[PDB]
Amino acid sequence: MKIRSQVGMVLNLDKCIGCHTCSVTCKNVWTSREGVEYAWFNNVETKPGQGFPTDWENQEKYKGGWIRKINGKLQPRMGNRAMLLGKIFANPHLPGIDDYYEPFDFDYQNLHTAPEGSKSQPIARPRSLITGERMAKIEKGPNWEDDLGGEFDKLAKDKNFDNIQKAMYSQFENTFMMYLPRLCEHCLNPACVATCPSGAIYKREEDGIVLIDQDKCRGWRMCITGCPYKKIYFNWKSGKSEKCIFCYPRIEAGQPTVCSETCVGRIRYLGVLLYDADAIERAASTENEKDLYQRQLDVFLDPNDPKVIEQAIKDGIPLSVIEAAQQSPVYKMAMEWKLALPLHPEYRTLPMVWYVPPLSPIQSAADAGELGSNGILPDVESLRIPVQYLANLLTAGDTKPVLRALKRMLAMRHYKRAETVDGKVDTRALEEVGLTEAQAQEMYRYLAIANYEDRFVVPSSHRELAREAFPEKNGCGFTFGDGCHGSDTKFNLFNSRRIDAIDVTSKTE
Amino acid sequence: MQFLNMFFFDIYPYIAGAVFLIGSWLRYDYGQYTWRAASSQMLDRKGMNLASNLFHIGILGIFVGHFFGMLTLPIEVAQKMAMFAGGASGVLCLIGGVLLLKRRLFSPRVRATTTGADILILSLLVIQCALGLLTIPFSAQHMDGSEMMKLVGWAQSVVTFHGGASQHLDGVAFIFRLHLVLGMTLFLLFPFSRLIHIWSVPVEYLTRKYQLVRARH
Amino acid sequence: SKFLDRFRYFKQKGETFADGHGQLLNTNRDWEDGYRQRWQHDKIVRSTHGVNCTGSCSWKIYVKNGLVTWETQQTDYPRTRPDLPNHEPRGCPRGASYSWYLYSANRLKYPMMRKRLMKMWREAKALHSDPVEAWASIIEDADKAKSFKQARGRGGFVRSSWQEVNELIAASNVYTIKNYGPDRVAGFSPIPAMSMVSYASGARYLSLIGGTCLSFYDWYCDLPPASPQTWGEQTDVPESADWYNSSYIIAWGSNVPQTRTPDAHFFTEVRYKGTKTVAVTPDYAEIAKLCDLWLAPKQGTDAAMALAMGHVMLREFHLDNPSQYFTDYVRRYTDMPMLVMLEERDGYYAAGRMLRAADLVDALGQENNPEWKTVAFNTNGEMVAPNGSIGFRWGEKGKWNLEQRDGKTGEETELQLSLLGSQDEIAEVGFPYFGGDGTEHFNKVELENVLLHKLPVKRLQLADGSTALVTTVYDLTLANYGLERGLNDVNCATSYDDVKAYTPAWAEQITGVSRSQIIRIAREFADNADKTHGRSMIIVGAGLNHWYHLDMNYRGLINMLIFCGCVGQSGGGWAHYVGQEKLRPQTGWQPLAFALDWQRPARHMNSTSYFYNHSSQWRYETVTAEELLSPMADKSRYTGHLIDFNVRAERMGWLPSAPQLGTNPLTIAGEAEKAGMNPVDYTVKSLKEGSIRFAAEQPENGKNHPRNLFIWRSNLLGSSGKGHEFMLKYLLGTEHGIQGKDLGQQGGVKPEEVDWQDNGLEGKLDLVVTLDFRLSSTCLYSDIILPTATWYEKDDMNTSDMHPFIHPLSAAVDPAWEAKSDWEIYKAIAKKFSEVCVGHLGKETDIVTLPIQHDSAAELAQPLDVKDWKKGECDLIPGKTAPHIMVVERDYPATYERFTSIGPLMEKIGNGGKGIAWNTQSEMDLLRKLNYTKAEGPAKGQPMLNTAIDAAEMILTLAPETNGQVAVKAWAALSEFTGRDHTHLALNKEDEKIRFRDIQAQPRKIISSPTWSGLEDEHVSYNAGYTNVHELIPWRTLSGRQQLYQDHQWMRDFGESLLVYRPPIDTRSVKEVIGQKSNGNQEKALNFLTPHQKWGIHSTYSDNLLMLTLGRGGPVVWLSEADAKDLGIADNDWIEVFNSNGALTARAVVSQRVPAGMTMMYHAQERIVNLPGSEITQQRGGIHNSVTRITPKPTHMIGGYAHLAYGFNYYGTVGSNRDEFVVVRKMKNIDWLDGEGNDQVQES
Ligand SMILES: Nc1nc2c(c(=O)[nH]1)N[C@@H](/C(S)=C(/S)[C@H](O)COP(=O)(O)OP(=O)(O)OC[C@H]1O[C@@H](n3cnc4c(=O)[nH]c(N)nc43)[C@H](O)[C@@H]1O)C=N2
Ligand code: SF4
Ligand code: SF4
Ligand code: SF4
Ligand code: F3S
Repeated sequence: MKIRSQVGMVLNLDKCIGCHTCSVTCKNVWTSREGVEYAWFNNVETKPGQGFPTDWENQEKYKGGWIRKINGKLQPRMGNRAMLLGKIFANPHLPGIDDYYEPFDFDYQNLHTAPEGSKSQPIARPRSLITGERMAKIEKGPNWEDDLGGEFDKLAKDKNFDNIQKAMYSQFENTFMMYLPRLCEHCLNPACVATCPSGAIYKREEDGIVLIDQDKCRGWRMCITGCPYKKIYFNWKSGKSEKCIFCYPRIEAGQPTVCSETCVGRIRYLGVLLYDADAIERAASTENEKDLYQRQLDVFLDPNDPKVIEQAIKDGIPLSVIEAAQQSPVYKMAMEWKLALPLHPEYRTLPMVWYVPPLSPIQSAADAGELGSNGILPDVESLRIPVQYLANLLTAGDTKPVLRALKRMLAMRHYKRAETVDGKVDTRALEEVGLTEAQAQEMYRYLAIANYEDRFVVPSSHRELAREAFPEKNGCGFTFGDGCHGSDTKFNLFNSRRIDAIDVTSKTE
Repeated sequence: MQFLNMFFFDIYPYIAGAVFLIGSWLRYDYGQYTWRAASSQMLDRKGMNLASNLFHIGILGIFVGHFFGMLTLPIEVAQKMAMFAGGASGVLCLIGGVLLLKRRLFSPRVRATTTGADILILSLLVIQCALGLLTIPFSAQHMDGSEMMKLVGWAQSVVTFHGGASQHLDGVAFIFRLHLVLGMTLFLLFPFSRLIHIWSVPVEYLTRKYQLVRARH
Repeated sequence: SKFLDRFRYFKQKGETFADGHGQLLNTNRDWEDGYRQRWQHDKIVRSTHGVNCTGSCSWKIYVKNGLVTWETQQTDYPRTRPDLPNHEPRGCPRGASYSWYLYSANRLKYPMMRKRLMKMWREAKALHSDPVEAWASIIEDADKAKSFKQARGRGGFVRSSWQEVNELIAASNVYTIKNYGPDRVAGFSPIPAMSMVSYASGARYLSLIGGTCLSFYDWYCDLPPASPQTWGEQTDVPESADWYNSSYIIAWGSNVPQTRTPDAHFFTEVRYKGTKTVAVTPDYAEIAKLCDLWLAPKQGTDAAMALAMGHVMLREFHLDNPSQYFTDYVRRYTDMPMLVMLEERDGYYAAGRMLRAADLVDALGQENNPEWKTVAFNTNGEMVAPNGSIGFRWGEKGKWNLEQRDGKTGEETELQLSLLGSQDEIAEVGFPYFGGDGTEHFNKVELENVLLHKLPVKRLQLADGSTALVTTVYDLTLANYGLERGLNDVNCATSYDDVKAYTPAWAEQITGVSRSQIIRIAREFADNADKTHGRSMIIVGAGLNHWYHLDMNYRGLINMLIFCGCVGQSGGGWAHYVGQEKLRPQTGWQPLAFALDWQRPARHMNSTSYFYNHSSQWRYETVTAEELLSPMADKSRYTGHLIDFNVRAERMGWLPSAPQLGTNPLTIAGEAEKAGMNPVDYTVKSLKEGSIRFAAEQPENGKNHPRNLFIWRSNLLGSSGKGHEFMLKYLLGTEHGIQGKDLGQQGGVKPEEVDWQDNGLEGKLDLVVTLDFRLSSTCLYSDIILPTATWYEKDDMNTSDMHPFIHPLSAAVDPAWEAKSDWEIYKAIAKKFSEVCVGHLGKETDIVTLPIQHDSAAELAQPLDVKDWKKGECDLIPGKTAPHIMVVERDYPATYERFTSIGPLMEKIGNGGKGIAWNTQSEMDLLRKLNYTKAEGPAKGQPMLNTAIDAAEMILTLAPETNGQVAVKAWAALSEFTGRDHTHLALNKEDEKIRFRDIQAQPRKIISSPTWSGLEDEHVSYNAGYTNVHELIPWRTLSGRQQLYQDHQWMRDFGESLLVYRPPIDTRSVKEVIGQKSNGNQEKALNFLTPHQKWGIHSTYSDNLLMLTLGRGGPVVWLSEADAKDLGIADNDWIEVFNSNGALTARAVVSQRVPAGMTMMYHAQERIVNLPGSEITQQRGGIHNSVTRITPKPTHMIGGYAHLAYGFNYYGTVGSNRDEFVVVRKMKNIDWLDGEGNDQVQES
């Protein structure tokens, strides 16, 4: 038993309006540099579709994630340690730039400088940001399949259509589409960390954010394959890999990530989850992949349990973090209401960015239909998005937890309608899904009203602990180049000293 | 000629070695962000699997041979091993190297994003490997290992700081002198090129626990 | 030392965890500072976006290294009630990418001028020391003029300087005003709500000098004419937070997630409160993803579905089981109980004009405006003129209200709805039916052109001695819907399955929507409204409003809401969202923008008629008024080209004109004095004799076209300009891609009111000046481009219909390079003009025509029919049967001193709008203290308008929405008319005064104002019509109620007195060109829809690399999989779309979600990025508007008639466009026309 904490995230897909604002703000802040212009730490994909990079969910092709061997031990799908090193001269599974898209820009200046007497109206043609050459045509982009852009036969190659008789969905009346925004999952059992030969990737003890050390990374580019969500992007210019950093500079002081605070649909929740790090391997190596979801919930701890609170304190978790964990919207959605589910738990990484599945308009039928258990509102069985598709995406193919999540959302709607339209108490749908009125009212407070203080409950990462905040507050940021940052030993060849440190030792003890 | 002889084989080796070492340390301490393999694979995957593996498997074969051959079974038996096993490795190395160079110069995305140092260092490695293979027919003229004894004597004098190293080379074929000079030049240029990736061969990975977590620091 | 740290290898190992699966390390983490230092920044500044999206979102602009680096949304809006979600963060993907523009490769940094014009300008100045005379020497020379007009859109821009362009512009302006007239100078700028002062800058300069200010709401087709028709209101709608108070919402032709992005959460969140939602779109749009049910009617046929739903609603909730709530509501708030007079036809009757008090013997005791007061029967069979009709608004006071009272006795009365059960007899009235008409692309249902229905009537003895039959609007309505009432009407339905004029079975055939869905939803929607007293809402957009018959689409939805008592109740009603039309502090901004503080009136013009005329699109008209008439109208009384109807509307004072008269209006006063009469009489005499003519009669004579055009905050030639190729040919004088022949080449019938010439005048504009921060398609075709400050580099204010907050644009840093704000650009032009005009223009006297204005006493113009003075049917009476003729004094040398000061009319006359006025002295007193005052000169002592902030403070201090003091004075003025106290609506906020610096600190909620009809309150959300329903203030219509019956002569004769189904029109743009220029690939005709795009707001951001990267990299068109396969088109193939109007090139997006038969090219991808040459025109490919053309509708030209009277952006012809069809085909040769030798050929 070793308790650690992390700010987890829940995305309510039912409220996602597929606008990509989250993607644009992340890009402007973190990846507008040459080398990562093609990298979208947060990207939104329309489903059905193959996504970015193309077919990233196809692990037989990309080799991401973990496998559980016959002896019960975990091994990265890319190979054990020696197998991985043996692939280092040329990663045979590596995604190529064309699997993302060839980044482009346009010759806007031609509009300004076109010469007098041009025979035709001037225009801005595309140019590659990789070669600087004219591109005859743009053939791909990071969001090429947006809103079912492409023939159904091509979009339906989507890995999540596995085991589904998909022909009926090619009919106009049965059309459906949904949005899947995604970023790094900052996993408890990250495959990237395990697949980096230099050990440059690590999970931060205090807040669970997973980072690629830009000093220590040697550019072995094996981690990109290891990550089954394909959320690590090679910076083709620096020769090192980069990934979503969970906006740690903001999280550290208790602010939401940029994509969370800028989410227009108000679908992202941030909250602490306390977990038992000693149980991670046992949970990720459970024999049946349909048990990974529950095995992960079992690694999450109850923050209001005094046994957990005392252990957390013993293990160094700050008081304000335990307190935040006690009012965590993420804990409520994942553990109490069972509305949030992991993204592809079968990869065995114990992901920490979860999702509430979306509702959808009712399916096509012979007539206008009849009142169901929910009156004029939908019954879960009538929703048009096939539940098996959502289960392939979130629960390793088990439709049971997906149906429970959708049914509970619909039950909340039925209960609230009785209250606000009929002025009556009707808990029939709630009873059917095992929810109490108090739970439905709380769900409603967080999902519907969703006040800012309820969507984001991020505590400080407490940068003062086990460190020296005082000299740092006084001298951080004067980037003159003291050449002493980044090492614990004081000796340095340039005979310099750290600008933000105290070199004259007190002699009075 | 005697002046150039002492310069290249008695002086230059220590200049190259000093630069190699202090340059590596200085770049490690002040240039971590520049310390990377600089993969170009994602920009053009075509032919990389074959080329990079031939090149690296070949050059590591040569490395093992050169390492033990010059720093440590009769010498003439050692020489046969070097000509046959080293020669085979050198052929693999040279084919991979040439394919990599063709790619770096003519594959548009790789050429557009290359640094001049990448073209220079690989060109010198291809030339050095070819010079290496070219010494084989000269070694064949002395199967008793006499030329190898000279080269090994020189190398050993150099690494133990015994003056007069160039004397061991008396009468060795010119081809060997060129190979030796380009080889040392590679060490001189090493810290200012991508070759620093060699220092970082990920040996520790084989025994490392999978999950890494860093404490507050 | 990092190298030495490696030796601490072992020591840095902490405990293992998870049984050896993990290792905790105690190693250095200082490298993490690398991303921390990127996030750190210098400061954040609050700003917003002056783009037409309706978002009005406040953002944090981050400055780092002294440069703008990125933005994230502010989240500090005043919170809404605890039971409502709050607004934060708002935002959208387009807005998140704005920072890209500041230093990007498409930024305009310096003033630019077309090389040929610069060369000639400098040569002219060397021969003419006066710049006016230099301009004259160029423009009066046909070869010189043509040399720079033909260079438009053809490269050659060269860097100039502010001093040079300002002199040329000023010189051209003076020359034009002096030789042709002030109204030959015009400016196009839209939507002032997105950046109030920025719009005001050019409008104020133009208004001072007499130039025409072009409208935009009607031009963009965002104005739903059905709103002025039904309510006498331009547009007033519930705020988005009010959607949260609704328990049943239908999103109809409104793509909420995509086009109302920052507000969409109210829609997704209200579903959790139990609200049911329904999406009605022909394609599987983003909006469907959010709803409970997706209905997919054939595009353009929505009114059919709406009629059938209303039929079910009437049948079940009004007839069979009357709803107490609904019945009382329509009795008190609609014109249903109003009496309509029947006209005798051959064997049957036709519904005529509404009965007026003046029609009865004793005029029902009405001595004031008896002919403008409607009549009904009370429940005791007695005739009465109820309070609230338009006649009670003017000439008297205290009775213009919705109290159910007798307008004569002042006693309480109860109006009777139906005459059934008290009729003197049953009469047969014919109703027009157009459901059997239409093109081959839509299903039709054959019945009869005229449907006879049995109506209960009563015979009345009129005042002129004659007798007449009357029925109520209510009875007429039930018949029009086909509701059997026991009279055994063969054209009424026996059931919903009966294919009759307007049943669920009938609509299923027209729309393809299953009748059981039509019935189930109509019933649920009405049942919800009954149980909640009106909390059913319909969110509607351009999906329905951009069709030629947009009024039928809208009245169908509007009737549904009225029948269920939803308008005026929080949580219910008509929620129309298109552009950002709601500039909240309206009366504070109008005087600033149109210089009403100095001179009245300004010269407003309705743009659709203006471009139809000057870009000569009327010369290619294919639609005839004849084919739009009711089958019961006298065809011979409506002959002529559609433009003839416009000319007639203009001379009758119904619509504005521009240019106005065929002679320089600055010269009329001089001629009037030499003839011994005052200017007004001289003008009226000259008009009668034809010595002075309306310029519209001869648009091509060389003196009646606009010559100088300012374009700012607009991409008219790349976005909104319907008929793009006509604008290029006729306005610009450049090459164009028009494919068809004009009326003359086809030997067609020439107009009867407008001169005709075989070779139309081309290159009309002598100077096109565009202000922008990016080189847009419009800039590419201009003569002079002026670099303007971006929204992150200037101060201004912004409001929207979506929420009640006013907040600012602020300068995060001074404008980059040589850019200047719009306010400073026009200030400098006004300054140069003032000096350049000396000796050319002085204190002048201008004769200005002004149409009869809605919300003025004059709206009571032609009460019973239409009389044309030019036909001798009546006298030419300015302000009643013709436009007002006004005298305006202009002090041209003082233009700048006036521009920069708040004028004396606010103090001398006062301020006001929407029919009320008030004293604003105390506000002017405050303004002298806030802005300081002029020390000397023409405006000595007046408050200053030097900076944009001074201008913003003027707006804030004068408006009732932002100054509690003015709000109470405004409500007091209204109270005089209604006889009811309304001041209680603003008394609790009387001390409130919104200041510019306070809104920079936190956006502020505005104050309840009589300018609007909803309330800004802490217990009820803002809902349009709320004050009409709850304060009993009448709607500004003929009857004072929501008007279901349109009795104006033209409405009756064009078949729209009542809502009726009308099929998409045939534009006839394809059959004449399809197959005429084959490239060997198959061609096919498809419906061309242009809904608004996801990767730009109109064309703004279309060139933005972030949006181009998340989109498809440039102009694309969506096609169904079936149509693309039929045409041999694969996803991303280059395709060409064309018709008689022009051609465009783009790449295909092939998708299952687009239904066969339609194509969607999302709204504006413009003409500057990634477009190859056209195989049709051999020119650069065109844009979506290269395939459209303006076609006006006569019913939108109606004026001088209460609710149908003019107002800037309130009424006028609209730029509808969805009925358009185009030919589509895969391209073969892909030639870029740039000399790069990098062209392609698509095979097969
Ligand atoms: N991102 C973004 N947001 C903006 C704008 C923009 O350019 N981009 N512009 C503003 C402005 S100025 C306007 S006028 C509106 O956005 C227009 O959007 P709206 O959703 O009302 O119209 P639209 O014409 O797009 O049509 C909406 C959808 O209706 C469907 N549709 C199209 N035709 C029909 C029809 O005939 N009947 C019915 N029932 N539906 C039809 C279709 O799904 C379309 O997307 C608004 N915000
Ligand atoms: S958490 Fe921060 S770094 Fe990660 S995707 Fe969101 S914005 Fe980007
Ligand atoms: S901003 Fe929010 S609502 Fe919009 S796509 Fe991103 S996650 Fe979905
Ligand atoms: S463009 Fe409009 S909707 Fe988008 S963020 Fe800016 S103001 Fe809001
Ligand atoms: S494998 Fe490791 S060395 Fe860098 S490129 Fe990936 S983090």
